[PDB]
Amino acid sequence: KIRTSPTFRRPKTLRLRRQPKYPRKSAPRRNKLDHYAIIKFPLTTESAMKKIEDNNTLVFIVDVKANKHQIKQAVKKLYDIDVAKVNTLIRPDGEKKAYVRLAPDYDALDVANKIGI
Amino acid sequence: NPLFEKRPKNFGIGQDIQPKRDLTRFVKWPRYIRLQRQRAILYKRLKVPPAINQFTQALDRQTATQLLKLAHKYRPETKQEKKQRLLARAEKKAAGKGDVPTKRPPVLRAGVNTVTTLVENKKAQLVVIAHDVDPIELVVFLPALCRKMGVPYCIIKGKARLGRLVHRKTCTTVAFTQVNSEDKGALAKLVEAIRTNYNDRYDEIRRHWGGNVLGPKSVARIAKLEKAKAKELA
Amino acid sequence: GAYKYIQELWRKKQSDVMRFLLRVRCWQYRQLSALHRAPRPTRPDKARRLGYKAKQGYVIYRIRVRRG
Amino acid sequence: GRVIRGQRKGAGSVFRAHVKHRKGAARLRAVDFAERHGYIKGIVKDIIHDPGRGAPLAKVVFRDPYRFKKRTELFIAAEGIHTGQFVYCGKKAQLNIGNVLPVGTMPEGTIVCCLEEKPGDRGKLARASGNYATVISHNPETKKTRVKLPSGSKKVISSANRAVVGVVAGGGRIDKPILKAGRAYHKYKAKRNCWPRVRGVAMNPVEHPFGGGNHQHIGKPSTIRRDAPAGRKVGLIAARRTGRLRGTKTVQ
RNA sequence: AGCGCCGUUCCGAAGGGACGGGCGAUGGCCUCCGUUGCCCUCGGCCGAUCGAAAGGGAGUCGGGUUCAGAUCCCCGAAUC
RNA sequence: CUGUUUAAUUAAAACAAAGCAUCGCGAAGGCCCGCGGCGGGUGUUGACGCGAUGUGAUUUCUGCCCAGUGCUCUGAAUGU
RNA sequence: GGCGAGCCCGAGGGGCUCUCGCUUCUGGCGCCAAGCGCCCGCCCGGCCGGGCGCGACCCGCUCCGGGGACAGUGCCAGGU
Ligand SMILES: [Mg+2]
Ligand SMILES: [Mg+2]
Ligand SMILES: [Mg+2]
Ligand SMILES: [Mg+2]
Ligand SMILES: [Mg+2]
Ligand SMILES: [Mg+2]
Ligand SMILES: [Mg+2]
Ligand SMILES: [Mg+2]
Ligand SMILES: [Mg+2]
Ligand SMILES: [Mg+2]
Ligand SMILES: [Mg+2]
Ligand SMILES: [Mg+2]
Ligand SMILES: [Mg+2]
Ligand SMILES: [Mg+2]
Ligand SMILES: [Mg+2]
Ligand SMILES: [Mg+2]
Ligand SMILES: [Mg+2]
Ligand SMILES: [Mg+2]
Repeated sequence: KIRTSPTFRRPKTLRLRRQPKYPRKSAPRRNKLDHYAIIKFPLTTESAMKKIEDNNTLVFIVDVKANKHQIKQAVKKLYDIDVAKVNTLIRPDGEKKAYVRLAPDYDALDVANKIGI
Repeated sequence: NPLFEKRPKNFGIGQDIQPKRDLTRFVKWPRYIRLQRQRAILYKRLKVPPAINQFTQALDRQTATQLLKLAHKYRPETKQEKKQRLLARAEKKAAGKGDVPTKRPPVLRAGVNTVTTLVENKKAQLVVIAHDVDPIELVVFLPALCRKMGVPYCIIKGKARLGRLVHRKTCTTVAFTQVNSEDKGALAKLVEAIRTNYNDRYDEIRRHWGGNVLGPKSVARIAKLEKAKAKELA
Repeated sequence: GAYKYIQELWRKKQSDVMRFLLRVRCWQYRQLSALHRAPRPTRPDKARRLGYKAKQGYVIYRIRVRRG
Repeated sequence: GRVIRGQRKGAGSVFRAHVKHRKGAARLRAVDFAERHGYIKGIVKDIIHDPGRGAPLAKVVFRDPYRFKKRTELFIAAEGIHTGQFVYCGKKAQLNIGNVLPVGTMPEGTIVCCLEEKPGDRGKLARASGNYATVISHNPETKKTRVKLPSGSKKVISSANRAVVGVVAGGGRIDKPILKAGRAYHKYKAKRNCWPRVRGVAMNPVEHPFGGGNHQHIGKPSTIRRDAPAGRKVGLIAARRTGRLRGTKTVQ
């Protein structure tokens, strides 16, 4: 060893990967936010209803924890229809209002008739 | 052979850059490094008292190796061989139904309390004292005490080197009280040279003040001024 | 057997053998930090008569305070 | 009473130096192998106006003999250098304007500026605009040297410390009257909050030890000793004389 | 004494990164790629982090649309 | 002179102000803050500077007093 | 170390005593070693691929300087 630099620093030493002897919360904390708990309501106001005919677009009320990718997955995994894109806003009462544009193949009127509204 | 020129560099001041030199003496060491180095230099600068300058005056390497060849075979039993002697002695006494098959084990005592008791009651033949005891108050009574009680003592370098014969890290002291048949002449041969070194020269050693050694730069400066004094006189 | 000699050598602490060790240790402890962990006591008997039995779990701190 | 105007400077709430727009502290090279055993070349890149400083500030670039890299330092611009003049610094460096070199090389009568008190603190003495120290009376053994400071103090210093040769550029700066309040306002707005100095006579008795009373008069002797505590040292501070001057100063 | 205070480089072993090379291991189409461990070489940090809905900061504009939106919805054309 | 002030009674002859002087200090320093550490501020500064006062453009002038009261220098000079 | 000058004896030589040295017209460029010399797997006396020392002197107890048993800090005492 011929120590060139005037500064003396630490040697890069060995740091162990953590390998515990027991799990520390007994279980995976289960996902409370699954697909039936993401999407609360469909919405039957007249302004939201007008978008169904005129824009091929559905309106839902979502809990505020869920983001746009999870809404885009949940609408597919419940209603078996594609998602063009998703706009969201926070409705000033407190919930999240999510507009979901469907694919051009599908029909918002048929999906409204088959979810009941 | 065709092109293959020499391209020398010139490492003068004000031109082509310096290469990487050794830089051992100039690296900014951390705190504990500088502490132990200034600790050694502070021992060398100050006037150490004669009770503790006795250490750094110790037994040489050849006689230390001969003493260790003596003490290597008086090894106290560590856990495996103590377990072996206990279980095997219990098995043989349970088989042969004997009372006292164990004749005499001669073994060396260690530890400062176990040494000092034997030196007070005059059982010790030879006291081995380690050099490197960092609280020196743990030792500094022992040379004058062994001097009064007549037991010869030898200062040997390396307190870890006493640990490898006692199956432990630090040992600080080794007592010799009891010898075998063959080892008596070797032990007396050791005790003669040890009494020549330590005990009979105790009144000599007790008045030496060790250390008081100035820094070599300052010693070189005073010696250069002494040559200047020689230039003034002659 | 020997802790009596330890205690008596530490007892008359103004003599010339001990005050050198005391001065070296004062410089040594001043150059370090304010609170740290010594691996082993520097007064073994005096720490032992306060309850230090050298086994697994008895820690020795060295600590520094300002006078006045 | 209330705290006087003098004691608020120690707080540093609104009396710090307005230190944003400044470029850097004007230091010499930290002394190393080359400046003690030879000389090393340097280019001045430019000079700039260091704000709050009357001296112009030169930006001299150096070559670093250890790492393949150019280093940039900030010297006080000696009078008469210009962008493209080489600056030579080191022990045996030749003596011209701008060449910072130790005082042991220069003969007595040399007129320098921007020197070190103790060898290796990168310039303390004689740094203001238009000033110079003067080097006299070398002792060969026990390397010390007398210098005249711009006040008149004759100081003995070590001979291993370094100084740039010439005068600090920007002399004659006090030759123009500021002549209106606004330019003084811009000057002290560049430096620090110390303008509108109220006459400790004019201010009120809980605010200064002088003022108050029906007339604007002090009423106390205006020379106050140095053993006097804080808040008291107003007016003349331990004046060994007063009145209008006479002689030169003649203080030994 | 103390909740703590001072302090922002000062009295600190304050980088867990990469280039190639070598030894070794694992896995995929074990062709050959992809990981991981060790070692060598290199690497000023003028210091964590915070601080601007007017400073710095890549990239969207036009037409139409509602009882309430608009450079966001639609139509069409672009760009990072 | 321009400027500023007692917001909720004063706008001035007051205040500052450039100019004129005066004093401390060569960094182990001055003048300050701080309960504390050689902790801060002036200072990323160094006598054409920092700090503390007086007077108040220019023009012409700055007389006389060290008794009092301060301030300062000096010497174990010699009383306390 | 003489490309050196010295101050001597001196036929060369001695080191008596040393001085330090490889950049001063110019807004350039400079790193990650050329060369040397040993050792390996590699081709019948050869070819390819690696390593180590000299280049860059050795030893030594503080990083280098400047102060220093003072200044400073703790307590006590007297002036202010
Ligand atoms: Mg332990
Ligand atoms: Mg004024
Ligand atoms: Mg005024
Ligand atoms: Mg008033
Ligand atoms: Mg008052
Ligand atoms: Mg009157
Ligand atoms: Mg931010
Ligand atoms: Mg903005
Ligand atoms: Mg439009
Ligand atoms: Mg609107
Ligand atoms: Mg105001
Ligand atoms: Mg009014
Ligand atoms: Mg200061
Ligand atoms: Mg006038
Ligand atoms: Mg008068
Ligand atoms: Mg008098
Ligand atoms: Mg020193
Ligand atoms: Mg001295």
